[PDB]
Amino acid sequence: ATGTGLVYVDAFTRFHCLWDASHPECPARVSTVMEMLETEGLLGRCVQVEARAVTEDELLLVHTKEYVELMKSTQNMTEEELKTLAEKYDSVYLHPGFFSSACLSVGSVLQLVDKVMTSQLRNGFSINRPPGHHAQADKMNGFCMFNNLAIAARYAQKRHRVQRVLIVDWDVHHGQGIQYIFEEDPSVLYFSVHRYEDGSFWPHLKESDSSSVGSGAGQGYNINLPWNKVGMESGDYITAFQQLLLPVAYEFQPQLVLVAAGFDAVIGDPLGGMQVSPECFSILTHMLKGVAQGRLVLALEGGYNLQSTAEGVCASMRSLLGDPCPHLPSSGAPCESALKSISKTISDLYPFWKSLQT
Ligand SMILES: CCN(CC)Cc1ccc2cc(COC(=O)Nc3ccc(C(=O)NO)cc3)ccc2c1
Ligand SMILES: [K+]
Ligand SMILES: [K+]
Ligand SMILES: [Zn+2]
Repeated sequence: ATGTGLVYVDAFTRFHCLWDASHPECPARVSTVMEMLETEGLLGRCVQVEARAVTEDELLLVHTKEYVELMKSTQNMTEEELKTLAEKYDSVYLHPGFFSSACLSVGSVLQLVDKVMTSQLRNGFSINRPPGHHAQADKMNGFCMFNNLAIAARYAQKRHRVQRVLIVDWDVHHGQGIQYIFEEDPSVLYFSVHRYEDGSFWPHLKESDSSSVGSGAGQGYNINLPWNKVGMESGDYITAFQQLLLPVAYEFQPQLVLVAAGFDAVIGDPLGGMQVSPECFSILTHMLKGVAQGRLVLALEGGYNLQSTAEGVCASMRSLLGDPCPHLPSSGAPCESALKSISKTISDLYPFWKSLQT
């Protein structure tokens, strides 16, 4: 009842980029996480939860039937056919086992949602690949086939009857797929902090700026925090949570929190350009446990330095398990650029959240 669930299956290693041996999204990402969780003694403290394959009806909560069928057909394609299809999307590869692994990747999150919503566990972490946060209703994107967390949010609502879900995306990239899926939906609050640099950084979208607040019934329920300088640190992230995310989260009163738990903002990542210590993620995880009765599920997104990502997962897991947060050496104060971004996001979201008004 007070336990932390962990989902991992060997199938998560059974796909890789056939035409580029240097591709950063590779099986070692999850192997190294599991090895470090074990050597740190954290794996044995978790409740191992079985994965399952997502069903078609679960996928259809987010994705179109035509897209699901096309993705299913990739399991029977030749390498040349896989490459031709992958080239129709941005930043994607395909492999004959990609679809099977992607189905287990979604299902791993759903299994944890079941355990957490029924109070059989307190919280949990899926150690899954492929990632999900860029996947869209009818498109692969950014190493993603199916939108793991968007499916999990709608599943929590349909199966477990949850009214409000908060999705917190701390991967260094903007989860535009999640934003698009819930753009008009006030029942799923999406918060993303991400490198932006005025669009210079992938995925180069105007709608990754803080002016994209959602639309229609969803106006105010999409919150982007774009960083416009590299080198952000733990104090920048903690300050963003203290000034912006936590006040809104308590006002929103979510009944489940899902985290797009990428670790490409950790120091040493080859792509992220940030300098966040792995230990920061103990604090950020702790800061999210005070809403939704602690019903908190993390799912792996990006993160490409094998050691940095494994250290970030372990730091998050220590907090899920209830270990006291470490002291961080830095003061917690944000740099000027981070403060500028936080203030601008608050300015854009002020009209929709009493907890931000001054
Ligand atoms: C020899 C020097 N190069 C190494 C090969 C450096 C280099 C740096 C950045 C590159 C960026 C792109 C654009 O494409 C993406 O960045 N894609 C992408 C990345 C991460 C995630 C993710 O983690 N999301 O959460 C999603 C999508 C393409 C090529 C690049 C090459
Ligand atoms: K993000
Ligand atoms: K939304
Ligand atoms: Zn990323």
